[PDB]
Amino acid sequence: PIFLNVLEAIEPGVVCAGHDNNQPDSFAALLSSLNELGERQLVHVVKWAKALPGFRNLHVDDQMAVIQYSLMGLMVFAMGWRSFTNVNSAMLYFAPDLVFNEYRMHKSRMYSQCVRMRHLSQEFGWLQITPQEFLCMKALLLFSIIPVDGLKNQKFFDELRMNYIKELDRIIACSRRFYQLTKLLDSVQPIARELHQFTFDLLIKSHMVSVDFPEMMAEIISVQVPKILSGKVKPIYFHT
Ligand SMILES: C[C@](O)(CS(=O)(=O)c1ccc(F)cc1)C(=O)Nc1ccc(C#N)c(C(F)(F)F)c1
Repeated sequence: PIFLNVLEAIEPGVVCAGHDNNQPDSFAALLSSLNELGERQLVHVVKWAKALPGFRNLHVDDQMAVIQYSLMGLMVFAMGWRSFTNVNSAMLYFAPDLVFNEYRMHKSRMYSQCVRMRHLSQEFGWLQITPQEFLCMKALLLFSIIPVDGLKNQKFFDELRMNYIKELDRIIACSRRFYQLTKLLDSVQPIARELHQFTFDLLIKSHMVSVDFPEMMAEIISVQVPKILSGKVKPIYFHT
């Protein structure tokens, strides 16, 4: 199992947010730590992605664009999984120092999005998703959102996507399963778009609510995320 060996080997380790758990859950505090956490996870997602089989086949500009467009979905999917295996989806395990209970979910003003994510997290139990299926599905999420007008070398992207779908189909090797797993993958995207909308809004009013964005995250939110929210960049859904 060469392919699964590689996915297992490259899987990021623990990322902490740096959150002060002695201060009171304030909107500004929770969100400033979520933004810092997003930057810390991006650093790891970049190194992960670049070690993936075949990823370096993509044009270099397309490499970074694909990582940026898919970052939210990747983080959501992985956090659903951490939640499942750590706390059985009782709470959202964003990081070991940033675990959300209902109260946090309300205080962050992301309650509706958090309930979806915990629902996704519960799915990993309701479907009995294996670690190996989780890893294949996560690698496919990286190849699941692109500009409607295509990437710079779109044939190379299509080839990669095709092969990652095949690897997922093998690991399954039943048609029920593939249907379920592709439906679960599709369910990530509406959640990512809700988070994207929330994040962009927060950046625009960030001065007046006293939330800090790291530079890298501010640049992505102002350059890349609007392309998604304006419909230039859209997810690849399996269904509908
Ligand atoms: C609100 C925000 O802080 C915005 S952000 O992280 O700056 C961000 C900005 C741009 C993106 F394309 C994705 C994420 C955020 O979504 N953070 C965040 C951090 C960690 C994790 C995890 N795990 C998640 C979530 F995906 F799980 F929601 C979300």
